[PDB]
Amino acid sequence: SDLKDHRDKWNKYYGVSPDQLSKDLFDKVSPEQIKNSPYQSVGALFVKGEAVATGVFIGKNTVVTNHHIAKEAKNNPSKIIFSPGAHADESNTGTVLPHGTFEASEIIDAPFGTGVDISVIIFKPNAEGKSIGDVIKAADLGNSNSLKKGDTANLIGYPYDFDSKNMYRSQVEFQSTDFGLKYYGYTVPGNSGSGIFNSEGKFVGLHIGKAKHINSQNEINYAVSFNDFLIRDLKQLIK
Repeated sequence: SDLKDHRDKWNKYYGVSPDQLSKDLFDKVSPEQIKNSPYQSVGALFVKGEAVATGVFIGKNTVVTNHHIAKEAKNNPSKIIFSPGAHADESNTGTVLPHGTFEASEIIDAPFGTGVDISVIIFKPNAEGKSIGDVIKAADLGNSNSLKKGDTANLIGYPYDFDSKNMYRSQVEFQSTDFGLKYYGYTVPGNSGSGIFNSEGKFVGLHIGKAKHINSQNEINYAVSFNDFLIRDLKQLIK
């Protein structure tokens, strides 16, 4: 059955302890790798007192994350802090913030309406007058429609529940790509807002969380899928 198939695919990511997953399925991003694309567009988001998540920098002071995260700031931008390329020091004692932190200027909660789980956050330049785009490169946006069932891609973000400091790459395999993206892969709640990057390094969707799949007792990952309308809006925003 479809259930047996689903359980076998899900068991590949959830049937062993996560510290036992092979590096091909789930791997810590090293400080060397974090300096390159596509890793370098990704950062940790902290909503003071409310939530942890991942954000992806798209240009021109602008970061995307999920609406389910950003709304918890209640339109109070000073509560949202982003640190691009945050990682643990060699001892796991502290988080190294290679580019420091940025504090939000403006939150736009539901720019694509309430049915699309993405928010746009505009950040203040830091104390040096430096924008995010002055220290890292923007993600390279692309459409979701080149993805299909059975394709693999890379989910990149901060799986806080597993490791509170480091960025990780989770391999994902698509189950379907019409009802947004649905896929198998190892994720935890912190991964809210993780980028989905295709084999060419394009940013082609935004991880949300887990949705019911097949019936009420089973689930799968799902993401915001980037269509032509959404892509065009974000390109005009960063012009």
